[PDB]
Amino acid sequence: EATRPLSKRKFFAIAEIIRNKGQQFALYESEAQLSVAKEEAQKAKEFLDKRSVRENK
Amino acid sequence: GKGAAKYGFKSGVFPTTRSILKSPTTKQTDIINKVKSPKPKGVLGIGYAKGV
RNA sequence: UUUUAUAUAUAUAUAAUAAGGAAAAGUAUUUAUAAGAAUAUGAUGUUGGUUCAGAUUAAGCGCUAAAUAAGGACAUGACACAUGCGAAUCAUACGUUUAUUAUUGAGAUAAUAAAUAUGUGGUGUAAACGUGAGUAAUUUUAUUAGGAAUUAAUGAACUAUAGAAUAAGCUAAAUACUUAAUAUUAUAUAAAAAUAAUUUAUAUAAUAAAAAGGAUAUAUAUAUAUAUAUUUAUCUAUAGUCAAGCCAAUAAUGGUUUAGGUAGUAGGUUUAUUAAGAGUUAAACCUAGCCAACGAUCCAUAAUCGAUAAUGAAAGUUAGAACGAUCACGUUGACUCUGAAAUAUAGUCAAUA
RNA sequence: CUAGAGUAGCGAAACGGAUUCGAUACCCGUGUAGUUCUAGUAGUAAACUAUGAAUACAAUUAUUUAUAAUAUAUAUAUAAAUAAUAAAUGAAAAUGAAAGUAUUCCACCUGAAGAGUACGUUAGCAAUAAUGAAACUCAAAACAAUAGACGGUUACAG
RNA sequence: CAUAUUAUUAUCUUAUUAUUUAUAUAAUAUUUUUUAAUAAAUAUUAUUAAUUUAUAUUUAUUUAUAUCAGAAAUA
Ligand SMILES: [Mg+2]
Ligand SMILES: [Mg+2]
Ligand SMILES: [Mg+2]
Ligand SMILES: [Mg+2]
Ligand SMILES: [Mg+2]
Ligand SMILES: [Mg+2]
Ligand SMILES: [Mg+2]
Ligand SMILES: [Mg+2]
Ligand SMILES: [Mg+2]
Ligand SMILES: [Mg+2]
Ligand SMILES: [Mg+2]
Ligand SMILES: [Mg+2]
Ligand SMILES: [Mg+2]
Ligand SMILES: [Mg+2]
Ligand SMILES: [Mg+2]
Ligand SMILES: [Mg+2]
Ligand SMILES: [Mg+2]
Ligand SMILES: [Mg+2]
Ligand SMILES: [Mg+2]
Ligand SMILES: [Mg+2]
Ligand SMILES: [Mg+2]
Ligand SMILES: [Mg+2]
Ligand SMILES: [Mg+2]
Ligand SMILES: [Mg+2]
Ligand SMILES: [Mg+2]
Ligand SMILES: [Mg+2]
Ligand SMILES: [Mg+2]
Ligand SMILES: [Mg+2]
Ligand SMILES: [Mg+2]
Ligand SMILES: [Mg+2]
Ligand SMILES: [Mg+2]
Ligand SMILES: [Mg+2]
Ligand SMILES: [Mg+2]
Ligand SMILES: [Mg+2]
Ligand SMILES: [Mg+2]
Ligand SMILES: [Mg+2]
Repeated sequence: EATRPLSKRKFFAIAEIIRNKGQQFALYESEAQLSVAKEEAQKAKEFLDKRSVRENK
Repeated sequence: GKGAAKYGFKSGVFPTTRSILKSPTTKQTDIINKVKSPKPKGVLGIGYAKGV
């Protein structure tokens, strides 16, 4: 929206965000990292357990 | 000559007529109501949002 | 079709059966408007360029030319200029100078006439006029029912209202200049909402910033003063009118055989300056940004436009002479005073002649 | 072309022999580079279907080609390739499921010559590759087809 | 190879101007300490002109920054 000159090239200011897609794209990124870490750990534990079972045979 | 077709085929220009009352009067209820009406909220509107 | 029958294991195979027929006489404006020709070819068709038929000019030239009326007239050297004019006006701002009458004795003062604008002053030359050099936009042009910083205790110069117009000094004297007197914003309290601010009212703070008298008459008194009235002036305040300053969006020629450009550069935070925003300028400290093959930066060119002119069926294209609007300039460049507004056709400095 | 190795045949250039008025050519001999392999540079071809890609539709026939069936026979059905066509399109040749009917995107063209030339720039070891004008000259220039002439053009007859 | 004109600058010179420094027995106003010349009255007492003194408004002087225009270099 129109505003007083705030710099040489800046004459507009944000007023509101209809769509927060950019905001969500970072929250989801961090959440994905955190969840992937724990899911990795669980599945790696399962694989190690299966290796132990086949070692016992 | 061509552009005059837009303006009723009148060649030449008069100076723009001045308004006696520069600003709306207080007896124009409709203009005041539109001015006083709640501004449309969001982007199809005209104003800053509550949080921004 | 539909429904049902018999038979067989809710379903399957065979057989029969079908409801859709109603009639009646009379009750224009059409819109805008696009034409080709000659030349290829041994000849034909097609592609393809070239040229021509139309209109026009800021026109020039060759030949010719009667009058009247109207509209234009250095596009080029923003090249250089002899000569004369284009901005003066006020004697009712102050001063001077005479002549007569009167009183006073070479002069003095009045009244009446005049002259005086080579003295001190006021107003006018930011306009108009002419020009198109610069300007491709860093402030330029066009347009928007666009804005704010939410533009000044700005009037420039008229209208409508109220007030005031005081003292000294220096000028030889003043409506010349100085010194002095006096006459919206920031806070605090609340209110509301067009509210995450603005506006409103109040109360303070400072506003606190001025001025000027002339021409006449009369009325007083004692030529001197004074007091009114009429005229023309002066200053302040509110509103209007006319005006200004700043920014936003879109558009504004050619060359990328100009592909990278930009370091105040892009943004942020403060401070100085403005009436006012902003790297506009000046200072400080941070971030690494910003533009660009939908063409940056650089270069060349160019005053821009219209309800203006030409042309076309029209979209458009060309011009920007003439009429009108805007800008810029007044031999060249920078700065300064005044001012509301000037880098003024002013002043200072330099360059050219 | 740059390095290495390889090098039997073929074979630019070169050296000779023939032919010829002349041979600088065709023919013949010896034959260098190259053709080959590895590791690179470069990014040009008549790189052609002289026909960019995608989507919807469009009348037939004949073959194949590939599936799906049904019992060699259904001259079996569904697809794509190929050939000839209808309509349509086109200057025609001709195209024919695209050169048709439509939609979307990209690249390219604006007379011949000068000219893919000059200059500049970019890249490469270089050869070169990309980008790419202008002046001047002219009324030319080209495509398809027609009828001729001509061919050291074919075949058939007399 | 030669001529020309705009543009710039870690260079040189610089009019004028804008700020900014430092200095003035430098001035002018006013405020003091004082000295002369002068005026009324019974030793004066005040007055104007000059002496010293410290606040303003400037002048001369120089410190820095920028700056018309000129060279030098580059394009
Ligand atoms: Mg800012
Ligand atoms: Mg001919
Ligand atoms: Mg003609
Ligand atoms: Mg005339
Ligand atoms: Mg002229
Ligand atoms: Mg002209
Ligand atoms: Mg007089
Ligand atoms: Mg005079
Ligand atoms: Mg003017
Ligand atoms: Mg004019
Ligand atoms: Mg006086
Ligand atoms: Mg005065
Ligand atoms: Mg600022
Ligand atoms: Mg800047
Ligand atoms: Mg700075
Ligand atoms: Mg460009
Ligand atoms: Mg020009
Ligand atoms: Mg111009
Ligand atoms: Mg004109
Ligand atoms: Mg033009
Ligand atoms: Mg003229
Ligand atoms: Mg000027
Ligand atoms: Mg000038
Ligand atoms: Mg002149
Ligand atoms: Mg080799
Ligand atoms: Mg070999
Ligand atoms: Mg051989
Ligand atoms: Mg030969
Ligand atoms: Mg040989
Ligand atoms: Mg090879
Ligand atoms: Mg390669
Ligand atoms: Mg080639
Ligand atoms: Mg090619
Ligand atoms: Mg090709
Ligand atoms: Mg064709
Ligand atoms: Mg080449």
